[PDB]
Amino acid sequence: MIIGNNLHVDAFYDEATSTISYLVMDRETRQCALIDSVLDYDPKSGRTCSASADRLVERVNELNASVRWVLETHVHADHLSAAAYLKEKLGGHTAIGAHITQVQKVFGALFNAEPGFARDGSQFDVLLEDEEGFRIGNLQARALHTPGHTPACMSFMIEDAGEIAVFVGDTLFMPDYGTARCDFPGADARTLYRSIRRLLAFPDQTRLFMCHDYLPGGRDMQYVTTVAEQRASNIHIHQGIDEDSFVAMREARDKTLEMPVLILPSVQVNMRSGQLPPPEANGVSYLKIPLNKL
Amino acid sequence: MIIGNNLHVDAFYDEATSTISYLVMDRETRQCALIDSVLDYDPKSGRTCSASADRLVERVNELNASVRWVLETHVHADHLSAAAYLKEKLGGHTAIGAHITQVQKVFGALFNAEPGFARDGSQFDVLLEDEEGFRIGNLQARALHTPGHTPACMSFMIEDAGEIAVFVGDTLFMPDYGTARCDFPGADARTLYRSIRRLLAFPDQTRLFMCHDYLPGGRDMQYVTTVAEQRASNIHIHQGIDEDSFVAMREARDKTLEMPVLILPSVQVNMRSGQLPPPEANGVSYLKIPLNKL
Ligand SMILES: [Fe+3]
Ligand SMILES: [Fe+3]
Repeated sequence: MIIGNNLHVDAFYDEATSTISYLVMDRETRQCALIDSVLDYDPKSGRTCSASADRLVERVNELNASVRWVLETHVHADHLSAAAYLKEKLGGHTAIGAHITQVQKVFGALFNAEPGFARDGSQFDVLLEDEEGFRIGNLQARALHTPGHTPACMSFMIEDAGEIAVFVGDTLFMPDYGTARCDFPGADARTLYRSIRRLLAFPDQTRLFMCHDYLPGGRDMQYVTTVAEQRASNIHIHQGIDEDSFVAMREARDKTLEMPVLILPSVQVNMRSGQLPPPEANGVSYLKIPLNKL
Repeated sequence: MIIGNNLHVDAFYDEATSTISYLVMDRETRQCALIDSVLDYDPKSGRTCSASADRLVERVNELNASVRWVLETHVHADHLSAAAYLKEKLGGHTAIGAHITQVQKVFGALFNAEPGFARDGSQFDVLLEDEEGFRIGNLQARALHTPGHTPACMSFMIEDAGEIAVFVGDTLFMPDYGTARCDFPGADARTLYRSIRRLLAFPDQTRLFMCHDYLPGGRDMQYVTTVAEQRASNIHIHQGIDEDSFVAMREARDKTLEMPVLILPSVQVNMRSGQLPPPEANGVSYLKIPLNKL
């Protein structure tokens, strides 16, 4: 897609985790950003693979690009982040919400992390705050704090000409599927409602890019929608739904949800900015799986 | 099912792992043994459950029976053993093959076991040897060393009158499915062939009890067959199959197999006689998952 004049957006879909990754480039400077990259991982054998990550490396080189930002909307609990691998091969700066510290505090205790594990977000280059601006070449971008799914959820808006594109993360899905879950630690259905209403306050022709697409059909994969479409036909939080009705709906639905397959391996890796836990005496890195907790 | 006159056998099926558990009771003395019990485990949330195990508990009380043995044919790599739970609930003695020490040495290193983990099979009450006899009430049983799937695989032979019943474990499946795999560390296809031939040297009327039934197509669960049926129609190792021809078949097939879903959490638990890893300082037990080492 090309929004406005110089906003270039490439979408990448991982069927295994239903995760949509993004390559966002300024066409004027050929300088780009990578959002929510997927690190392939098999829970059975405990083996990683940069198969999907290399799809981004090829796309960058094909466009003669230059990575400036490696972004993450939130601490993913459904897949492993490939932010560290991409920074090691394409360079740039990693960035995540400032409230990563709250997440690191909780799961730092759940996994009984080694004393060397930082709870200040030292693993991430830049800690973004609400309404904070940052530059992708000539493209003016802003980081928006939109909690609900997690306490540290951020949304990235990028402007070119008069048109706006917002990368919302795990807040809104396609209008036919609804919204994200709020059964994770720190999550809140009432907070999510407010973050979305604030998101839908944007101009109605604002393009919204999704983090997941579970395909309610039937239909193929879709990643882009508009504010006007969401306000009119979202099955969970369209314009007719007030705060109280959403919360009762959202909370009742979360109780009927199963845990993500890779939630325990994902968080302990994504809280380290995509770094594997440090090797033990035998030089082997291990993922700690808490028993009968969570 | 009743073999001979005083041999009572109850089969139990776990849909998730296709595992077949057994309750073997002596009718006269009303004493019994439990073979390959399953401890329900959810890898997504790290939650254990004794729903299947309690089905064994209430079945014993229904028969007003007494548990003397809690057996395991080998260290399972597809499910968690519920031997410890059943021993704390029903009593008795746990027993396993003497070559448990070999698999505790290898996986004791793979999972980097904490200082205190015994690699001599000390966690098990009795270490069984080849052709060693033991008693379930008045029933004379005998343990046979039948490796190939694992270096410590045992088959349990029990006599009544008259007729012979053998619990082969993971060696022979139903004749329409063939044999077990030999890609697991310590396994060998040629030696498995030899173990099976020993088993098929028994009288043709001898009943064989399987450890798994993966349902080729859809024909309901089947756990019992005969030596004559296996010798005549086993798709992998019937009478007309030479040793060299089997090894080439078996080793080629194992290269086309994925790891079991629960292979990493099961082994590190089953090598502790069904006991979970000792809690850390925060009072939480953790399963170590080795990364890129399998
Ligand atoms: Fe998420
Ligand atoms: Fe097995």
